[PDB]
Amino acid sequence: LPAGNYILVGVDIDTTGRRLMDEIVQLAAYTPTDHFEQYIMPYMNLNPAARQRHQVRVISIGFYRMLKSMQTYKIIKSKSEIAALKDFLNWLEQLKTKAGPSSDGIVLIYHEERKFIPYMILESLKKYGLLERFTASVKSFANSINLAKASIKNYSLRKLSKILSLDADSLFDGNASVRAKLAFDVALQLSNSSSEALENMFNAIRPFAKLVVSDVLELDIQIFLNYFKTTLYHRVRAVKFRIVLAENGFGLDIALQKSKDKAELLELL
Amino acid sequence: VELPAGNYILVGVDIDTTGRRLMDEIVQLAAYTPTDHFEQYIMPYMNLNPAARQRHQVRVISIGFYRMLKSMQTYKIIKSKSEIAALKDFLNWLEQLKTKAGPSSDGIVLIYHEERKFIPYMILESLKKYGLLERFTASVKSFANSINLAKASINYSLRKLSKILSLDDSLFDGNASVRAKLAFDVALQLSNSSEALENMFNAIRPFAKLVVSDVLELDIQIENLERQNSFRPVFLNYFKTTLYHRVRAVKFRIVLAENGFDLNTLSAIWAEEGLDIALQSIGRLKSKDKAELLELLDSYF
Repeated sequence: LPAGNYILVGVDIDTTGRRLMDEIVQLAAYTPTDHFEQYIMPYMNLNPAARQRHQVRVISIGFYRMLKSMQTYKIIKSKSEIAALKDFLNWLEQLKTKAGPSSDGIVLIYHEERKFIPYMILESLKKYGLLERFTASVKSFANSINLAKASIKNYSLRKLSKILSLDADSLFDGNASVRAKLAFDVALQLSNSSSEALENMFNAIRPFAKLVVSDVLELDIQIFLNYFKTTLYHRVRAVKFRIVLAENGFGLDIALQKSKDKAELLELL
Repeated sequence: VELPAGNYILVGVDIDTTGRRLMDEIVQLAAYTPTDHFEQYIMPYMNLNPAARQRHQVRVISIGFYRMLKSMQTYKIIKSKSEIAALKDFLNWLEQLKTKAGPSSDGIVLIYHEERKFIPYMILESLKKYGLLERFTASVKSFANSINLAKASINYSLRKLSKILSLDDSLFDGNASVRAKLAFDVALQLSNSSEALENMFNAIRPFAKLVVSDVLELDIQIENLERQNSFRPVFLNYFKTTLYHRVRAVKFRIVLAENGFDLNTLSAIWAEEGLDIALQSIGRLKSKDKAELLELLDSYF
């Protein structure tokens, strides 16, 4: 990443799962001067692990689906994914505009062990053909988990929070808006240890900064055993079984409703 | 008559939806010509109201936590796509259709058939969501309601016309692909009472609206809807009595809005006692206040 006058924004997302084929439920961004968050209505419902992590679930009142916070048991207002991304893109542009012509874009800062957040956001932008507009405002993604390891993998955003006393019973780390802020605050105090303090932060984040194009490239690349030995009839079907299961993201009988052999072989374990 | 003369391709078109309001979703998109046809089911974010399930014999189910479409005729899962993907499929189909007509063709006229204008508005609003509307107008030049021919040649619903023209059956007219073909064939027969398509075009041309015209109408329909989407009629009696009711009236209209609850949304839920759950999930609404809202919302129906 080349040097210059960049804006720093912490980002994180709540999702229905940890796979690329899963969906975004919340998109959150933070700066000390401005913050953005929007809940998004997903196609699918949240699995048990997703409801546990974000404490949000989809409920149905007949035809009407809605997000409900498990904390307050109240309704979360939400938008479509496309609608929220436009709101996100409009918000990012205001940030760059507010910095003047001198600003050379925005650097999004996230904090996680496995690279996932940037891929999901980019995959959704490439979904609706909004990547070009995004490139105008944002110039790089940068993982901040590296600074922790450098100044101390197995450095959870929750653990660091306790160290710097940023943790609060009032703040739930399952919410993306909290993690976006904590990603920033953690990256702020460690980069240092007002205006001047931020200057130190860019320089500390530069090494781990990656160009958007680099991720878009890494995104594309990221995007029945016993049967293969016996005979041809079995071999063709196993490849069919491996492909069909993989596409759908892999009650057993109901989904299939021939395929019982898959169920018996799936019953086999 | 605003459609200029030219070498246009006639394509019948229709859609399946979760409802009959502009804020609803397209479940299936269908387009027909005698030589080529297009159909694609689309997963909605919400579900289908009982009317939609009844009309199209399609519904959403939940296997585990995944949602997916299901046929109420065959009881088999209906493979579907995202809307943006189905539209990119549509445009490609419309574009290769225009290519096969040579450089002489001046574009495509989409033919739909209905008494209440709806189809063109929905398809445009969907294209608008993704900025695909500019690309759409490269292949398509007009939407045209062919119901006008029926009034002249003989309400005149596409089902009523199917029976009068003996076009009816095994084909279920709750499927968009069927109605697309029927819209096309109805108009073609009436226009004739190569040479066959010339008569068809000459007949629909007077009712063929330019895309721009319908986009302008769409914005008016949207504006009229959002004006029509008010709680003012429900809280009319609150303003006549006193200030106490006046303030609480506005207070109620506010709470509902913060939770994405419109009158059409709440009206729909009652039609499909369910209000209680809808009102219970509302935050910053006190228990005693809820009882009043339910009483008020159960009334007015």
